[PDB]
Amino acid sequence: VQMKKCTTKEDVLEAVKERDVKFIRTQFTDTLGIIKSWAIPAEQLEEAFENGVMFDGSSIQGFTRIEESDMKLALDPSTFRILPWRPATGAVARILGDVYLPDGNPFKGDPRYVLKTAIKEAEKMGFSMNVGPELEFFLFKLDANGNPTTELTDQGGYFDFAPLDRAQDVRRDIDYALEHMGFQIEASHHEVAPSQHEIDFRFGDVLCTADNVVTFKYVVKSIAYHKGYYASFMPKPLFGVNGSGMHSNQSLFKDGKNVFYDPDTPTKLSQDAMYYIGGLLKHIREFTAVTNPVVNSYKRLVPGYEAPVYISWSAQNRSSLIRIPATRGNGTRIELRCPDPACNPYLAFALMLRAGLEGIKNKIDPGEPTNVNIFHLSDKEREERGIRSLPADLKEAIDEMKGSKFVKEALGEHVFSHYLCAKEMEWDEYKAVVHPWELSRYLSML
Amino acid sequence: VQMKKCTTKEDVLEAVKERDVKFIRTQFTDTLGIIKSWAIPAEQLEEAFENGVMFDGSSIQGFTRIEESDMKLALDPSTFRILPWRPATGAVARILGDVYLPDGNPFKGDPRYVLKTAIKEAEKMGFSMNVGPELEFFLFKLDANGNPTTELTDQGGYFDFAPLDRAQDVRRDIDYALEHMGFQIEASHHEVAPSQHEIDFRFGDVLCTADNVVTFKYVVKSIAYHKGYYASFMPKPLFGVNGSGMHSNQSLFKDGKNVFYDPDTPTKLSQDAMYYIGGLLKHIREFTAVTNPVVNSYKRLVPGYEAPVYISWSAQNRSSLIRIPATRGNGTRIELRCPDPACNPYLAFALMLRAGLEGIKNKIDPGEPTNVNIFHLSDKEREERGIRSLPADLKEAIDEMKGSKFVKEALGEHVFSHYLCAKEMEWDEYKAVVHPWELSRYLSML
Amino acid sequence: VQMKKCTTKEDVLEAVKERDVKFIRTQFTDTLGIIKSWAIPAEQLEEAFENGVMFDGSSIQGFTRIEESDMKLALDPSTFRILPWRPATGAVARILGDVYLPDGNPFKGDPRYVLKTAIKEAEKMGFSMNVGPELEFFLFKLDANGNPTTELTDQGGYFDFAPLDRAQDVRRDIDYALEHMGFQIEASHHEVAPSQHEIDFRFGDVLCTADNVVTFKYVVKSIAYHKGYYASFMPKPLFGVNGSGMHSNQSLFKDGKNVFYDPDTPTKLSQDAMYYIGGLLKHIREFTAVTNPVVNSYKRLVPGYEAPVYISWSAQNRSSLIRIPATRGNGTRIELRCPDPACNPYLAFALMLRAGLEGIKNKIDPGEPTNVNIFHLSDKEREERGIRSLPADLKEAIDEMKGSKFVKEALGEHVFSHYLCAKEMEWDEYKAVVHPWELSRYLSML
Amino acid sequence: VQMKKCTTKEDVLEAVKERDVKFIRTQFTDTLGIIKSWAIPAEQLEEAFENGVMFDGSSIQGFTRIEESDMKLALDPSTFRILPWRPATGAVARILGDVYLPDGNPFKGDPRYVLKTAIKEAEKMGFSMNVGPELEFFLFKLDANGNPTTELTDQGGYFDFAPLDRAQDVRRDIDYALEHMGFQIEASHHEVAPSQHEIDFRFGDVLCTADNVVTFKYVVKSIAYHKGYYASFMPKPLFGVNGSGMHSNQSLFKDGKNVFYDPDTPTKLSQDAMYYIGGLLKHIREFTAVTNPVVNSYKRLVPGYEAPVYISWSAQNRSSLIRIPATRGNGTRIELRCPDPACNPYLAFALMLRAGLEGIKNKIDPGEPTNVNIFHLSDKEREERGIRSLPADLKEAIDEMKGSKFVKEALGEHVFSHYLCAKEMEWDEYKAVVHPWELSRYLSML
Ligand SMILES: O=C(O)CCC(=O)C(=O)O
Ligand SMILES: O=C(O)CCC(=O)C(=O)O
Ligand SMILES: O=C(O)CCC(=O)C(=O)O
Ligand SMILES: O=C(O)CCC(=O)C(=O)O
Repeated sequence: VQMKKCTTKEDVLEAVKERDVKFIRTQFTDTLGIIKSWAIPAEQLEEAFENGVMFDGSSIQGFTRIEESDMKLALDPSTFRILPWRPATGAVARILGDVYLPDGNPFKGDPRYVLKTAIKEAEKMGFSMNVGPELEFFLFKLDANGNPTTELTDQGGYFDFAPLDRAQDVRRDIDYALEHMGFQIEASHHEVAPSQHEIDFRFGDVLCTADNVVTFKYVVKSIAYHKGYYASFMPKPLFGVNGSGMHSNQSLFKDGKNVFYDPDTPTKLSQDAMYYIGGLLKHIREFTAVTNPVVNSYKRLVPGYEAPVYISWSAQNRSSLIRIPATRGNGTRIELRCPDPACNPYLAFALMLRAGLEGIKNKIDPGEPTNVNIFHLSDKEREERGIRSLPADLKEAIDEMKGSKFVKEALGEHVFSHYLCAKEMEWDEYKAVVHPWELSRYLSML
Repeated sequence: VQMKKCTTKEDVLEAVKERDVKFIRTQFTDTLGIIKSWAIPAEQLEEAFENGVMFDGSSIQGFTRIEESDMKLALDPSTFRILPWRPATGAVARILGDVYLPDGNPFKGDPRYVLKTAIKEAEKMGFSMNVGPELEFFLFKLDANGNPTTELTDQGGYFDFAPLDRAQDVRRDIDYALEHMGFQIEASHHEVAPSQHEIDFRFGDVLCTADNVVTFKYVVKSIAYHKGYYASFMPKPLFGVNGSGMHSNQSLFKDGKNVFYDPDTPTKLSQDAMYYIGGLLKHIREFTAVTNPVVNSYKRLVPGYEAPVYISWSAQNRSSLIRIPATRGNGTRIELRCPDPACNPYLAFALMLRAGLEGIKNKIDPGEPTNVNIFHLSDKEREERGIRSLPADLKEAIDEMKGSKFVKEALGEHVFSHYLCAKEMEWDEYKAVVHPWELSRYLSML
Repeated sequence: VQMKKCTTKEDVLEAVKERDVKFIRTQFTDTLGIIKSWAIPAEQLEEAFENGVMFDGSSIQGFTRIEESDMKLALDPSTFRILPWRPATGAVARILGDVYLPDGNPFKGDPRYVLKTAIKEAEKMGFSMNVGPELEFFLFKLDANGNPTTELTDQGGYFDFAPLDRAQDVRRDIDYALEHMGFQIEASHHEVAPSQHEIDFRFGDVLCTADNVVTFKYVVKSIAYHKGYYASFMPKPLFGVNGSGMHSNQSLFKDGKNVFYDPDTPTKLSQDAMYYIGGLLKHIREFTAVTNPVVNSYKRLVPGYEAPVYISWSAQNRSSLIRIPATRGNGTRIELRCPDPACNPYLAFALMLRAGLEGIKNKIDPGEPTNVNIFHLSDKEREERGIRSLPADLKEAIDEMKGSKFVKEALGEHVFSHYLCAKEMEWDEYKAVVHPWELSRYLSML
Repeated sequence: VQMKKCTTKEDVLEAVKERDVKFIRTQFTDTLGIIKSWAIPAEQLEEAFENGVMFDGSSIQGFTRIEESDMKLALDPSTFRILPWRPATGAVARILGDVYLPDGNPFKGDPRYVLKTAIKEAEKMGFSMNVGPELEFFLFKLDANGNPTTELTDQGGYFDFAPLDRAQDVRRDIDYALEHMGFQIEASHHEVAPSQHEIDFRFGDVLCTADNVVTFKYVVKSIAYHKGYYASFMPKPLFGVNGSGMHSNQSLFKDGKNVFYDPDTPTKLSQDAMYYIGGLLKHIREFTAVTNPVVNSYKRLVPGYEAPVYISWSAQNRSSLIRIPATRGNGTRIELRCPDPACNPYLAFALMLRAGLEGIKNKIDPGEPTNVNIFHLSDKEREERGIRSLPADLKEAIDEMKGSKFVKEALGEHVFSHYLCAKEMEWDEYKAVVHPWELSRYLSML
């Protein structure tokens, strides 16, 4: 909206000049998926495009150590975007960058570098990945200090209207801001859980899509904050209601044609689509710790009637792990329903790409589709069907990822080790906490 | 104290007559270790000694189903005891009983029956078990309604005096009450954690010891309640301070001689003592779910510098799972340090007895003792020494117990299945709870 | 009072029988001077007198490690005393003990053992030390929960009467209790600071005197607690008013004669008295960390007009480190004014004894006495007189103690190392704290 | 911005006339680094440029005595700057000045005079100093009366975005104001600690740089105040989070060439750079009391994992005292990381310049660089490498500065004596305070 997407640094400089841009937010994503930002003046942008932007990486989790901590951000001109919630006079813009070592080599601990490596691996087989993510978030009230709470903003449900849904203005302003940041909005609605909302944007290439995921998260948070609300991408902030997931629709392309499409097959799906699904189902347990990164992710991913915890695929069944929407042609896609919006999109999308590529290369059969309600099935029926489960908690997923040579190869040694160390520290802190539930259950019994 | 221990029902009736006993609390222990009590008049005691006391078992957890729920309690006269905190005029007494089916057979789901079966198994090899348990409990404040809290009664530490320890009167009254119930007090002190106390009573035969454990728990709770306090036997009611365990000292006897003693050996320990330790260490993972029954038990049993989570044995080392106090002769005993006071003493003591008997029968070598501080060791050093760990949470211990044929054989099918079902329901409820820790950690990040 | 002091275990057993003693508090002092107590029944006292009382030493600070943590307390019958604030029916008594290793050897980390070693060293030269300590304490209010505060109980001053001093009843009950515990009270009064009081008891042999110091501290604390007050032995609980010290009057005896007395000298002081003063003045900097153990001790020991921070000796001058009261004959004594009631009396008295013995053995001249008000002197005047200062804070005293071979020899390796480690941890925690004084001084200015 | 930097008094008068400037804030820096300001009308500015501005120096700390207290401020036209937060109509401008005695001689107690003396000393050897300081500050809430607090404005961390960082508007307005006051902003971001922010401006000549440091501090404070916040340059306002330092990047120049650069050397550093580092490392202990002036500075400078307390140098290691950024050519610089923003920039920069000049003149070898994480090293490993430590507290640094003839020569007798006297009074007041930490630690124990 009102600003054509720049491709080169010259277009970025012209846009900075003509849109009265004064501050440039040089941005990158850390290992755990948190956006890292610092502001440089627009006068320094020409020097930043040539020499990079130097920063200390020892204060960034998963990055370099304190002994060798100097790092450089190489700005990507195509990611240049003006923030619409910032003032228009002396405008503020963001540029995403790639993290580099001072010797000119890319930082292998950069998640964007991991996604680029997965993209290069796909291109070596002639494949290009398109990802359409569906992010759910909660809008909660802020307290008197403007700090986040879990207080509900409405008691609405799925597709609710009227004053049952009380965030039409917030979703409207989010949609406007996203269109200003180059998003193509498709739909926006109230989700199943109270105060839960989904805003769908158009799919794109996987690198641009992961950039869009981190951008979408911080844009939604900023717009919610300026209206007096808090936007939460916690997987399960509230008990008893629906959690927030990130349904990941993915499609493969080769020579301009959708790889997953085959008009000759009765199901209109190619053998390569089945191989991609088989690789995803084979490897999903090994990087559930990445697609579902936090302890709360497994408060969302509990067996029940909501969470895609059962490893399976189907066409229309929404109780299966993998869903294949009936769209055919260039729109043929595979939806992974396990991940939540707390995951690092670069690492998660890279790992799904690598799992699908491994399935295609090794010709992994996905098995028979599960067309029944797996939630209504019992453990005996699921055991007879061979329907396995995702890791039940963060420790189990850490253990699954630790022994995975596939995840270690796909992520690189730095990302693998630092991610596992951070998750291990998080679980070790969590596992010692005496929760109020235990006091309510045991104190007056024991 | 003041009442000689009755052995026959005639002695019980004489004591009821001469001590003005009006109410008899017929008591038993349920599957999870909770004392179950109801009061009959002393006039009905003569009929209750011949026909038993009939009760409904469908309202007792782990007991019979609602279709066949009539149950009979067969009173054991040796357990007759007058409660000292109850009024002396129209005195109140308790009798423990064995649960029987209406057809005259013992209820196989009775934990006391399980312990008696373990005792019979030991006697078939000529062994008799003596157990000395060391129970820790917390003394918390009561609220305005007299309900339990976790509010500290003092900030004292181990062996603290003065007003640093603020429960000398409560411990004094508990000691008096326990001596009235036939306990032989050995020591009483403030424990390591704030508001934590240990009262040690003399060892005895394992059946009387388990009776003493349940009696001690409810006596401490009653005495604390009448002084305006709450006695908590929760394994870990507070974070950051010491949890409460139940160190289980056990000794075996045959022909009047301590089996674990051997004056000829350099370490003054018989080969049967080593076999008992080997069986305990081999099987302890399979009934950690019994010795540590609740979710909070594994908030106590965390790797660190306090909890005996590492499967090992030693003589003086208190970082080992099994300790051998230097007492020899008839006082030679083996101390298991994993269990907490929330466990069912009948099932726990029966399982330790059966594990030790399996070790003696199969000549299981316990391996080399670990004389170093295992807490100061790293995971690499513990892996090099082969030092295994106890189950990290209740789910892992449930899984370990489920596949154990030893635990299933020792407990019987009814106790095994009902205990596992109750623990599974407990963990399934716990695992879905969104804790305030997750809100504090993730809400303003995600 | 009413109970003649027992000397043998038979006398103790007779006193237990005839005074209805039911609970025995087996007591000892840890490395930092804190009384450690646990209660055994009086029925176990005969066995405890023969085999000792076993306890875990790993939970006691400065004691053994967790790998070899079994310890035995050898009860001292002469220390047997009935606590008067405890009920008379089912009376409670205390017995102090010596800590022994299980192999029958004394524990070298026991402070009582350190004092006994100092006594043996003095006896090898024919000397016996008598110590008269003068303890000051504060009387503060209890809060609603009965926890310590610093709220003043009165605004009185030195030797104040009327309702200016509001603790005549507390001092009266303390005096009664102390007389019941074998103390010979000499005087009791309100001290200089508000809510500050001094109760003087008769001197005695140094081992009995240190026993009396720890006994006095916990007796005063208990009596204050039962009247709704808190007795604080903090060196400096309040700023701007007088701190609490422990003036240590010491006298040496040989062949029944006071060593420090000489009727032929003009000052009526023997050369051995001057040698003792010289040794004390030479070594006092090396164990100031023992006589003044905590950080708050040096908030008392600040240069000013109250604290004896200047290393000097004199006869009547109370601004000197060492004061010689004009009493002569058998009452000739040397008063060390630096220590506070927070010190371990066993270690402190042992170190003063060893410093004086080193002065006598090495013939150390104490120099000229300082008969002027050293507080009114300037730093230049004190520098010309050669008047050195005590360590300014706990860190400086720790550093002085570290390099002292005299203190290491006098305390033994275990006590030296563990005491220094505890003090180092205490100072390392203290030195990082951002105090509210810094916020008041710097926040609005920097 | 919008006002070209004046060089002569004629340019200042023209700017005053054309910008409607009515009030001139004649400003100077006192001995401890606090800006001292008073307002004269712009009509008096022509007379002030000729005769100076008379003021009373007895009310300024570190300045003249009350007997001879008349002082004159000689205005520096190059420092003329219009304050942007003051009204534009009847504009308010500042002029920095040099403090002079009435006899026309410069006041030797003026810190700006000390820096000018250091500059003259450097120019006598042909050197010119360029300093780039990196200042960290905290943004705290104001109370109801607009007084400073320590209440956090956000819980963000290093390089945080979104509403995690809640001070983008404050940083934006600070950047605008600094650009108005002649600063060239380079970067601005949220720092590691919560509510902590860093704004980087371009380096310059050392005199202009120290002027910029004091200007930056009061500009940040004014802008924060007008938005309802408090800007704190306190070294360690909060415990457990990162403190605020002032990393001092310095470069030397001779004949237009960076002295520290040498293309022939393998490390691209001249021998003079090593000499400068050696002089800095040799003398840093002697003026740590200047670079770290307050008691709180050593609550920041504690051994740990954050503070540069270990005397060492390296290239990329951020655990070293001295860092050498990889920039070469004219950008070669040496970063001293010990100082905090509470220091007097004139005295601090003068002392770093003099230490480096002494290193160059005396050919002081800096030793081997320390390329390992010194924070992860133990005291034994640091002692084997000869890695010394900075003074642990303000008293130790005062004692180090007392015996330094280098600091006395570099600062002059007046500044040296008055600075030491002020620091001595500060420490003497601090050392007597009974802190609440001591009450929490000792009151219930002693
Ligand atoms: O309801 C929404 O999703 C926001 C868009 C909209 O329809 C509106 O502006 O009300
Ligand atoms: O302190 C205790 O353990 C209770 C027994 C006792 O010594 C007392 O009565 O005070
Ligand atoms: O005032 C005192 O020290 C207590 C003793 C006394 O004189 C009294 O009982 O009032
Ligand atoms: O965030 C900042 O450092 C302030 C500058 C900026 O980017 C803005 O105006 O938002």
